[PDB]
Amino acid sequence: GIDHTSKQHKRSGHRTAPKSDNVYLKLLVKLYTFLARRTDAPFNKVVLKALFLSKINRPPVSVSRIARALKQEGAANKTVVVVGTVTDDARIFEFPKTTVAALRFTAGARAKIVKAGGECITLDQLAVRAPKGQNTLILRGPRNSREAVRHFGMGPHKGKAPRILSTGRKFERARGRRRSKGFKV
Amino acid sequence: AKSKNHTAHNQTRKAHRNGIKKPKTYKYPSLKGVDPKFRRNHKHALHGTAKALAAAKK
Amino acid sequence: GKSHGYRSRTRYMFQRDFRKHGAVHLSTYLKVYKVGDIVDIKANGSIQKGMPHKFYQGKTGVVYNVTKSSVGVIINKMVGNRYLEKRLNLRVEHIKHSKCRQEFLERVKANAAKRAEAKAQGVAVQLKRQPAQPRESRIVSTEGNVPQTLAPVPYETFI
Amino acid sequence: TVGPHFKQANNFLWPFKLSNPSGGWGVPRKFKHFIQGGSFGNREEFINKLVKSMN
Amino acid sequence: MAHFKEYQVIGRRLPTESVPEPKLFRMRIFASNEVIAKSRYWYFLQKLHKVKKASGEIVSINQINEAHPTKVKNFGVWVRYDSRSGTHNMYKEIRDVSRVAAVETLYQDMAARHRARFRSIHILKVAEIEKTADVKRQYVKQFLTKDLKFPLPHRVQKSTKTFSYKRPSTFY
Amino acid sequence: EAQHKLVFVVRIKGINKIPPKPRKVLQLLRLTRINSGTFVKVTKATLELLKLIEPY
RNA sequence: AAUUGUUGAAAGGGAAGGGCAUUUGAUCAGACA
RNA sequence: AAUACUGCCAGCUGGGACUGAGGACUGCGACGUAAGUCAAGGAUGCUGGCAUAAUGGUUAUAUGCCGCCCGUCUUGAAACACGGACCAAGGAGUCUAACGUCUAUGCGAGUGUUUGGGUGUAAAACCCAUACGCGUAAUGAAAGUGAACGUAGGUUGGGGCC
RNA sequence: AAUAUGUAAGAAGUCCUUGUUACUUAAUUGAACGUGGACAUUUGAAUGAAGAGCUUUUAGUGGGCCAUUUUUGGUAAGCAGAACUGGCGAUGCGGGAUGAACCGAACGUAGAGUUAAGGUGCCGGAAUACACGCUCAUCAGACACCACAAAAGGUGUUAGUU
RNA sequence: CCCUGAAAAUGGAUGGCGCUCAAGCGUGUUACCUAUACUCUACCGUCAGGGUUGAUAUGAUGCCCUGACGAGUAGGCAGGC
RNA sequence: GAGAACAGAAAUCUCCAGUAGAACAAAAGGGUAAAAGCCCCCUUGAUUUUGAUUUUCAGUGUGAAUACAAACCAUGAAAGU
RNA sequence: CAGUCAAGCGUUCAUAGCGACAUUGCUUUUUGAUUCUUCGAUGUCGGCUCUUCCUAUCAUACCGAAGCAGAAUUCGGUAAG
RNA sequence: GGUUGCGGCCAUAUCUACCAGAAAGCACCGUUUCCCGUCCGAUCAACUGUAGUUAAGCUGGUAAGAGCCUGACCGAGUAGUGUAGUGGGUGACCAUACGCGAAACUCAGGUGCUGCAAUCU
Ligand SMILES: [Mg+2]
Ligand SMILES: [Mg+2]
Ligand SMILES: [Mg+2]
Ligand SMILES: [Mg+2]
Ligand SMILES: [Mg+2]
Ligand SMILES: [Mg+2]
Ligand SMILES: [Mg+2]
Ligand SMILES: [Mg+2]
Ligand SMILES: [Mg+2]
Ligand SMILES: [Mg+2]
Ligand SMILES: [Mg+2]
Ligand SMILES: [Mg+2]
Ligand SMILES: [Mg+2]
Ligand SMILES: [Mg+2]
Ligand SMILES: [Mg+2]
Ligand SMILES: [Mg+2]
Ligand SMILES: [Mg+2]
Ligand SMILES: [Mg+2]
Ligand SMILES: [Mg+2]
Ligand SMILES: [Mg+2]
Ligand SMILES: [Mg+2]
Ligand SMILES: [Mg+2]
Ligand SMILES: [Mg+2]
Ligand SMILES: [Mg+2]
Ligand SMILES: [Mg+2]
Ligand SMILES: [Mg+2]
Ligand SMILES: [Mg+2]
Ligand SMILES: [Mg+2]
Ligand SMILES: [Mg+2]
Ligand SMILES: [Mg+2]
Ligand SMILES: [Mg+2]
Ligand SMILES: [Mg+2]
Ligand SMILES: [Mg+2]
Ligand SMILES: [Mg+2]
Ligand SMILES: [Mg+2]
Ligand SMILES: [Mg+2]
Ligand SMILES: [Mg+2]
Ligand SMILES: [Mg+2]
Ligand SMILES: [Mg+2]
Ligand SMILES: [Mg+2]
Ligand SMILES: [Mg+2]
Ligand SMILES: [Mg+2]
Ligand SMILES: [Mg+2]
Ligand SMILES: [Mg+2]
Ligand SMILES: [Mg+2]
Ligand SMILES: [Mg+2]
Ligand SMILES: [Mg+2]
Ligand SMILES: [Mg+2]
Ligand SMILES: [Mg+2]
Ligand SMILES: [Mg+2]
Ligand SMILES: [Mg+2]
Ligand SMILES: [Mg+2]
Ligand SMILES: [Mg+2]
Ligand SMILES: [Mg+2]
Ligand SMILES: [Mg+2]
Ligand SMILES: [Mg+2]
Ligand SMILES: [Mg+2]
Ligand SMILES: [Mg+2]
Ligand SMILES: [Mg+2]
Ligand SMILES: [Mg+2]
Ligand SMILES: [Mg+2]
Ligand SMILES: [Mg+2]
Ligand SMILES: [Mg+2]
Ligand SMILES: [Mg+2]
Ligand SMILES: [Mg+2]
Ligand SMILES: [Mg+2]
Ligand SMILES: [Mg+2]
Ligand SMILES: [Mg+2]
Ligand SMILES: [Mg+2]
Ligand SMILES: [Mg+2]
Ligand SMILES: [Mg+2]
Ligand SMILES: [Mg+2]
Ligand SMILES: [Mg+2]
Ligand SMILES: [Mg+2]
Ligand SMILES: [Mg+2]
Ligand SMILES: [Mg+2]
Ligand SMILES: [Mg+2]
Ligand SMILES: [Mg+2]
Ligand SMILES: [Mg+2]
Ligand SMILES: [Mg+2]
Ligand SMILES: [Mg+2]
Ligand SMILES: [Mg+2]
Ligand SMILES: [Mg+2]
Ligand SMILES: [Mg+2]
Ligand SMILES: [Mg+2]
Ligand SMILES: [Mg+2]
Ligand SMILES: [Mg+2]
Ligand SMILES: [Mg+2]
Ligand SMILES: [Mg+2]
Ligand SMILES: [Mg+2]
Ligand SMILES: [Mg+2]
Ligand SMILES: [Mg+2]
Ligand SMILES: [Mg+2]
Ligand SMILES: [Mg+2]
Ligand SMILES: [Mg+2]
Ligand SMILES: [Mg+2]
Ligand SMILES: [Mg+2]
Ligand SMILES: [Mg+2]
Ligand SMILES: [Mg+2]
Ligand SMILES: [Mg+2]
Ligand SMILES: [Mg+2]
Ligand SMILES: [Mg+2]
Ligand SMILES: [Mg+2]
Ligand SMILES: [Mg+2]
Ligand SMILES: [Mg+2]
Ligand SMILES: [Mg+2]
Ligand SMILES: [Mg+2]
Ligand SMILES: [Mg+2]
Ligand SMILES: [Mg+2]
Ligand SMILES: [Mg+2]
Ligand SMILES: [Mg+2]
Ligand SMILES: [Mg+2]
Ligand SMILES: [Mg+2]
Ligand SMILES: [Mg+2]
Ligand SMILES: [Mg+2]
Ligand SMILES: [Mg+2]
Ligand SMILES: [Mg+2]
Ligand SMILES: [Mg+2]
Ligand SMILES: [Mg+2]
Ligand SMILES: [Mg+2]
Ligand SMILES: [Mg+2]
Ligand SMILES: [Mg+2]
Ligand SMILES: [Mg+2]
Ligand SMILES: [Mg+2]
Ligand SMILES: [Mg+2]
Ligand SMILES: [Mg+2]
Ligand SMILES: [Mg+2]
Ligand SMILES: [Mg+2]
Ligand SMILES: [Mg+2]
Ligand SMILES: [Mg+2]
Ligand SMILES: [Mg+2]
Ligand SMILES: [Mg+2]
Ligand SMILES: [Mg+2]
Ligand SMILES: [Mg+2]
Ligand SMILES: [Mg+2]
Ligand SMILES: [Mg+2]
Ligand SMILES: [Mg+2]
Ligand SMILES: [Mg+2]
Ligand SMILES: [Mg+2]
Ligand SMILES: [Mg+2]
Ligand SMILES: [Mg+2]
Ligand SMILES: [Mg+2]
Ligand SMILES: [Mg+2]
Ligand SMILES: [Mg+2]
Ligand SMILES: [Mg+2]
Ligand SMILES: [Mg+2]
Ligand SMILES: [Mg+2]
Ligand SMILES: [Mg+2]
Ligand SMILES: [Mg+2]
Ligand SMILES: [Mg+2]
Ligand SMILES: [Mg+2]
Ligand SMILES: [Mg+2]
Ligand SMILES: [Mg+2]
Ligand SMILES: [Mg+2]
Ligand SMILES: [Mg+2]
Ligand SMILES: [Mg+2]
Ligand SMILES: [Mg+2]
Ligand SMILES: [Mg+2]
Ligand SMILES: [Mg+2]
Ligand SMILES: [Mg+2]
Repeated sequence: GIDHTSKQHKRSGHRTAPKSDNVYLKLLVKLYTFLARRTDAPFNKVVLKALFLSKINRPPVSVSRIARALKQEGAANKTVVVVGTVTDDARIFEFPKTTVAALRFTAGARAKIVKAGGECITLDQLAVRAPKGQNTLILRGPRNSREAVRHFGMGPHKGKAPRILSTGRKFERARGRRRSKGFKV
Repeated sequence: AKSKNHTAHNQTRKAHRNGIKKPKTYKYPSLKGVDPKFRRNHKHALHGTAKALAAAKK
Repeated sequence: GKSHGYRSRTRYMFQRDFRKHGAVHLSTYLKVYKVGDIVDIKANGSIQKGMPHKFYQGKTGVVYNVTKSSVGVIINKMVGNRYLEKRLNLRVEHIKHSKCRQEFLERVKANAAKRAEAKAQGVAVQLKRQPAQPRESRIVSTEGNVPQTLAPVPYETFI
Repeated sequence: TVGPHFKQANNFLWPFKLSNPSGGWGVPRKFKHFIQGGSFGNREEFINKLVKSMN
Repeated sequence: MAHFKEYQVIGRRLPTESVPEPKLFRMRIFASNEVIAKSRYWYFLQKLHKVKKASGEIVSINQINEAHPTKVKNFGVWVRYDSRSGTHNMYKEIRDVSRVAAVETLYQDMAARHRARFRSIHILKVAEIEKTADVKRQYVKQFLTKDLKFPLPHRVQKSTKTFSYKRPSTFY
Repeated sequence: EAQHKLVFVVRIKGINKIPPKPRKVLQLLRLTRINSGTFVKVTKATLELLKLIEPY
């Protein structure tokens, strides 16, 4: 037998196909698994994976986050790709041109994207336009804006938000939280 | 009802599963507990050389 | 019950070396430390203030803060199955410059030389350290040196 | 020859996989030194005959 | 410990800047192969000099073939060994035909009569006894008397099948 | 002669009941199973390794 | 079903039953073409 | 001179055993002046026997070797520890309220039709106004105050893209 | 001392130029953070790398026992308590007749071969093999862990010493 | 090496029979026996690395090449009945 | 140790030697000689505000401690403390 | 319960019979120490009965020794018929 | 080279007995009006640098000196120790295998090095 140096029969631990069961999603995967095996172009491997990602690892790219990304230097004509839904944002008053490839655009978002004299491309029209993904700008949403990550890593001096079901005084704001009731965190 | 008292049998075995992580190194470490007077000035002196480099792309 | 205080067990650990007690000699307060110096911790029996804990004795670490009488050293402390970072507020009598790094520097300044002096010559350099290689071929001569036959010797007592 | 590239030339070779020696071991008990009539440690020039029986 | 060969071995205190050409000492080891022989050489040198293998080097290891291997000799042998109660020197006399064939039976005799294994003997000296009557020990002197002869009675024959139809002789 | 510059090592002892340190060197020499066997370049910084695992 | 009578075959020198394998007895599939 | 011993040959050669995976071609070679040939990326050629209980499967028995009673609790059970004579049939992590991580789906700065009304082929499906709930503000015991110096900053790694 | 143990072996490196400040100097002095510039994989030891990093949530467990070495109390204990490692537990296989922990070796289903520990009179596969000695017991002796023997004696015999 | 020192309770244990120039003790030399280990092959399953939507027939969680690994209580998960 | 009326083994005075063989509340172990010991002088920093840090650690708490920051003070010629 | 050395006891004389100081053992009908087995249970003193075994033999058989004249005793061997 | 003020390392500088020290420097040394402190102008303070001295301080040399320092195949590859065995032994303990390796001991050699600044036949 063998002094094993590594845990045998290990599973790789990366998704290998979306866990979702959407026919259309799985078609997109066939588009891109093909594209990615036969194109030697980065952007096809990144997109392929990201299509496998769960809702939590697909935070919404907002429309204003997109707006901003174009203001990067020399970026204003690239076509932005959001593997996941894209949300509207009344907080920008203006919004530029460009062309947004995305899994979904909300009602509000394509409105503003089109209203600005723009285009909303589903992920497979982007394939045709940019087989090597030429001239793309991939955005990710923010993954740790999630509520849950607040409560992760809780413990003393981590300043990390109780799992608590009402709040207010009377709700975990005395002993062990203040110098004058026992101690502090 | 006396019972074993203490031991350390089988605790380097366990230590070396997930195996004593190396300490993790960060360029730009924390200033935690560095001289409060040093920091006051340094904050002002960082604010200065900042300014001097926006004035440098004018 | 058992005893377990801050200085316990440190009997000889904190003692003074032989015929070396009394005040400490002034170079100890002359040496200058700035952030990033490597230091060797060794408590001084005679300076009770700002004394390292017995644990960090013989442990090296790096100064992260410099202050009127003291350096701030961080030291990596493997507790459990990990290492934590501890910052230690030592006094100058208890710290010292680690020569651990000298050999590096005396070899990097030297690794500059050999590099320039050879590049400006016509390449070929090789300046990586190599372990001790086995010995080569040799002829050990016999002239003025005939071999001297030895034997084992019987069993004596002498007492 | 242990030439300039012996590290990558050597590690390229997947660790060898010998049989138990054909003749047998010639010792009676193996886990003593070679000098002490067992099988382990450096036996030098003789590591061969051993190997050419395990191959 | 095995079937023995004699080896001269030669080593010398690894040279230094201020002592190149150190001095060279030889032993004659009685061993089975050359790897044991050098082991013994260092075993014994560190019993006389400030050396170890770590700091010296073998200069030459050479087998020594018996000079007249069809000349029966009378060998005196000098030994030091450890018993279960202390250590002691000895002297025996072995009649055989090469220094090495004698060292073989020595280690056997030492083992059978004095339960001493290889690890506890030291071969102080082996020497060809020139003139007879310097042969001290009796179990040897028996074989040096003139026109010596002797029968081999009650001779016993190695039967090659399980059953026999005769009934043996021991005649001779 | 020149001291030998290259060594060949074959693992003799089986897999189990082996102490932590040499049990490590056996790995770094890729000798993780009985009767397999690798070459090793002879230098002090491995000669010590070689030492550390003679019983096996 | 436990348990029972009959009948039939078979084994049984201080339990019975099981594993690997084969002899022998009984019984059976497939496969030729 | 020989021999022994130790070592090497990409020197010849006999007997014996187990395997025969693969299924067009494709590779690296080898022999030939050449045509072709080959043992070169896994067995083919020739000859015979039965076409059946011959081979094979099941089963009873016998023979070689091996085989302690299972369940449990225990450092340790075949235990001189407990339950268990045998059979059948019942026989043990549920449902609910309120929650954590995770995942799927919908919609998204909002989201939730189902208290209710409308309506129906009537406990279904279909539809819906007003609120409400959670979210979109925080922080202080409270009175209270309340998120752009700046391309929503600077630095250092960052996939991807240019 | 041995064994054990802290740090270091570069790009987060090195060298020149000279910017910021409210700290700090007698002092543009220094400290700290910087802009501009010079040198690439022999870029600074060896061996390995079926990659490395990272997060969230949850089971069982929280009676332990043995072996070598170190080691405390006890005359001791198959006793009670520590240290390091290896084990048993949770693990079958081969050896130790027998046996949780010893030796060997760790298990997918098979075939051929070679072995380990241990063995080869017969039981029992395998030399009533070879070679030198020793031993004769009117309670011989016979293989680690292991299933116990001591001081003291012998003109049994053996080989040695002065 | 052997003997004496050497006394317990059912009858009994170098495992048994038995063995005495041993089948005993020390030591040496070879040959030989056989584990679920080692080497080679086959098959199963696991993990991994690659190849392959081009229609006009049948599976794209599919097909094809390749390598390595396989002990297991409490316990996790998976895929199935 | 060698010296001085009563004065004795021990009262007080002097000189020499003296690495600490003393003392520092307390157990013990460290530590300390122009001191950390003894005699003196001036004192309240045994103070105010709130963080970091070490040991114990879960890297909670409590206890104790270190080094800064910001006050107001003590001492001293001063560096300082 | 049994030894070894033998200073001594024994008129004399170490060992007929004993034996200090020391030291080596054995036994498991003492008593301790331990808590491995049994707490969904091994009926728990003594006697009665009756069997068998051990020997560290009290008697009986045959012996060696004696500080055995005889008689009595004593130490010892083979001995549990 | 000397000396002095300030030093660094802190006995190769220390301890004991002698001896030598030119020049300048240090010293001892003279006084008590004044600041200042003492039971005591001894120490501490002031004034003189005049009135005296190399006695001592101080510097250096001596010694089969003590101490301290350095070294060596001096002891010693010893003691201890990491690793190995189904090694030996009733045990107590002990050989051997691959490595690491003391302390004492004994002999030799040594007896302050040196920085800043002023000064000196
Ligand atoms: Mg995902
Ligand atoms: Mg994200
Ligand atoms: Mg929020
Ligand atoms: Mg959460
Ligand atoms: Mg709250
Ligand atoms: Mg705190
Ligand atoms: Mg209890
Ligand atoms: Mg207990
Ligand atoms: Mg416990
Ligand atoms: Mg205590
Ligand atoms: Mg202590
Ligand atoms: Mg002192
Ligand atoms: Mg204090
Ligand atoms: Mg064979
Ligand atoms: Mg052969
Ligand atoms: Mg063999
Ligand atoms: Mg054996
Ligand atoms: Mg072979
Ligand atoms: Mg040897
Ligand atoms: Mg030696
Ligand atoms: Mg010896
Ligand atoms: Mg024969
Ligand atoms: Mg290697
Ligand atoms: Mg190496
Ligand atoms: Mg070696
Ligand atoms: Mg019967
Ligand atoms: Mg047909
Ligand atoms: Mg030959
Ligand atoms: Mg050949
Ligand atoms: Mg075929
Ligand atoms: Mg085929
Ligand atoms: Mg040709
Ligand atoms: Mg061909
Ligand atoms: Mg048929
Ligand atoms: Mg048939
Ligand atoms: Mg048929
Ligand atoms: Mg047939
Ligand atoms: Mg037929
Ligand atoms: Mg039947
Ligand atoms: Mg059957
Ligand atoms: Mg059986
Ligand atoms: Mg059962
Ligand atoms: Mg129990
Ligand atoms: Mg048990
Ligand atoms: Mg059971
Ligand atoms: Mg029982
Ligand atoms: Mg129970
Ligand atoms: Mg029952
Ligand atoms: Mg049922
Ligand atoms: Mg139930
Ligand atoms: Mg879940
Ligand atoms: Mg969704
Ligand atoms: Mg809203
Ligand atoms: Mg409804
Ligand atoms: Mg109704
Ligand atoms: Mg309607
Ligand atoms: Mg309404
Ligand atoms: Mg609402
Ligand atoms: Mg909220
Ligand atoms: Mg707020
Ligand atoms: Mg407040
Ligand atoms: Mg107000
Ligand atoms: Mg502002
Ligand atoms: Mg403002
Ligand atoms: Mg910066
Ligand atoms: Mg040592
Ligand atoms: Mg290390
Ligand atoms: Mg400026
Ligand atoms: Mg630059
Ligand atoms: Mg490296
Ligand atoms: Mg590598
Ligand atoms: Mg990899
Ligand atoms: Mg858990
Ligand atoms: Mg838990
Ligand atoms: Mg508990
Ligand atoms: Mg728990
Ligand atoms: Mg429990
Ligand atoms: Mg011990
Ligand atoms: Mg115990
Ligand atoms: Mg073990
Ligand atoms: Mg384990
Ligand atoms: Mg258990
Ligand atoms: Mg286990
Ligand atoms: Mg096991
Ligand atoms: Mg077995
Ligand atoms: Mg075995
Ligand atoms: Mg073994
Ligand atoms: Mg039998
Ligand atoms: Mg047989
Ligand atoms: Mg008997
Ligand atoms: Mg007897
Ligand atoms: Mg008996
Ligand atoms: Mg017998
Ligand atoms: Mg033994
Ligand atoms: Mg046994
Ligand atoms: Mg005795
Ligand atoms: Mg004896
Ligand atoms: Mg004798
Ligand atoms: Mg003798
Ligand atoms: Mg014998
Ligand atoms: Mg019985
Ligand atoms: Mg016996
Ligand atoms: Mg036998
Ligand atoms: Mg026998
Ligand atoms: Mg024998
Ligand atoms: Mg042979
Ligand atoms: Mg043979
Ligand atoms: Mg096996
Ligand atoms: Mg198999
Ligand atoms: Mg695929
Ligand atoms: Mg499994
Ligand atoms: Mg299944
Ligand atoms: Mg089903
Ligand atoms: Mg008086
Ligand atoms: Mg008190
Ligand atoms: Mg004290
Ligand atoms: Mg002072
Ligand atoms: Mg007083
Ligand atoms: Mg207070
Ligand atoms: Mg804490
Ligand atoms: Mg915590
Ligand atoms: Mg903690
Ligand atoms: Mg912790
Ligand atoms: Mg608490
Ligand atoms: Mg404290
Ligand atoms: Mg006695
Ligand atoms: Mg006596
Ligand atoms: Mg007498
Ligand atoms: Mg007498
Ligand atoms: Mg008398
Ligand atoms: Mg006597
Ligand atoms: Mg006993
Ligand atoms: Mg007993
Ligand atoms: Mg009794
Ligand atoms: Mg119990
Ligand atoms: Mg009991
Ligand atoms: Mg019971
Ligand atoms: Mg009962
Ligand atoms: Mg009972
Ligand atoms: Mg009963
Ligand atoms: Mg009862
Ligand atoms: Mg008499
Ligand atoms: Mg009478
Ligand atoms: Mg009478
Ligand atoms: Mg008698
Ligand atoms: Mg009777
Ligand atoms: Mg009887
Ligand atoms: Mg003068
Ligand atoms: Mg004065
Ligand atoms: Mg003078
Ligand atoms: Mg003079
Ligand atoms: Mg002076
Ligand atoms: Mg001297
Ligand atoms: Mg020794
Ligand atoms: Mg050792
Ligand atoms: Mg072992
Ligand atoms: Mg042993
Ligand atoms: Mg003893
Ligand atoms: Mg050694
Ligand atoms: Mg000496």
